[PDB]
Amino acid sequence: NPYLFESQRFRSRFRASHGDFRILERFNQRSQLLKGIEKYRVAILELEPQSFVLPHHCDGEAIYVVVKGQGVINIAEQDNKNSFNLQKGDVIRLFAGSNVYLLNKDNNEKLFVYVLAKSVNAPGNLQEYFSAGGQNPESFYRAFSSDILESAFNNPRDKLERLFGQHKEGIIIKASEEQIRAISEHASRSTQGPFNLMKERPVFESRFGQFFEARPERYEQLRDLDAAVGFMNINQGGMVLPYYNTKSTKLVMVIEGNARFEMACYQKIRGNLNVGDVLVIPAGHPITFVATGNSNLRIVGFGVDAENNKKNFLAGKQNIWRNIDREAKELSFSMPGREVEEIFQRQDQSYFVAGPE
Ligand SMILES: O=C(O)c1ccccc1O
Repeated sequence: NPYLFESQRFRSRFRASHGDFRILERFNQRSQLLKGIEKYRVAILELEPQSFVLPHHCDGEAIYVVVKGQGVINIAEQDNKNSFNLQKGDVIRLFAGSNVYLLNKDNNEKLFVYVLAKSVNAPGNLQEYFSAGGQNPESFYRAFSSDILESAFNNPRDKLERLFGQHKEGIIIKASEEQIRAISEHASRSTQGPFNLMKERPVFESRFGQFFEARPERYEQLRDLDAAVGFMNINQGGMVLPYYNTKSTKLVMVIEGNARFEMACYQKIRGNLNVGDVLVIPAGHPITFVATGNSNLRIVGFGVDAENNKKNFLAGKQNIWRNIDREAKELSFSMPGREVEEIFQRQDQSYFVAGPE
């Protein structure tokens, strides 16, 4: 499967000492049929307890989704400052060129952030510009002549030289309570910000699973990217009835449990998905997920071209076939209509059912 990007294809970019930040492969290079998502790049940013990513800004519109833990983020713009703290499931939209720094304010729990970002300069070409740092990573402030910086900051080429250079530790370093308590107090708000993935009722739900989806049609933050952050919660031993998306290519990744998937291309692409593995579900392709293991099945994913995207189910009480009449069913499968109608209808459940034990 060219759609299957295992967790091992996440390329850790910078020398990150405490935790690390990993960029997944370009979707188009592995097999040039994933070119609708060629401008899109997915990443996974990982923060150990009491860590801290140096303030930077990416060229490209981003979307942070918190998968594990909690922490504090700070978005800095030319004439605007905002400090939010996030829990599990919180989605927040990062705009291009905006400066950002994170921190794991938890002393035992770890910080996992599932990240989406679309290019703006060259299709897929994504770069992080670090205003902080020293030698690791370089600070773009060291790409300017000393007399330029000396004339910009009004400072001799000594204090600036010792400032932007004297810094050894990587992107993610350790923070301390005297720093955190102040940082988290800037974040402490009263009475755009983040929104949890369960801010809504499940778009679809059964006694065996739930599906939450943040949509551009509701959340303004998502209208620019035309992206939807759906979250699919399958219960132990359960499954999603085979369905397909109308126009949205999804970039889905397992965050809890082991998922067994099958999908039509019609080549039958099958596989197993562990936590951290990425699967791409292009638009129109049917697919099903099954919880395989003692654990549950929680699995999150971004969706591009999200506006007006529906889900059409191919089985269950509410599938597309009820909206196809009897005679068309006869011509379709070359059997009596009341006979195939009694095949499609003897599943009383609609979206999530019991997977094969
Ligand atoms: O197929 C989807 O639309 C989807 C969206 C978000 C998470 C998991 C998913 O399968």
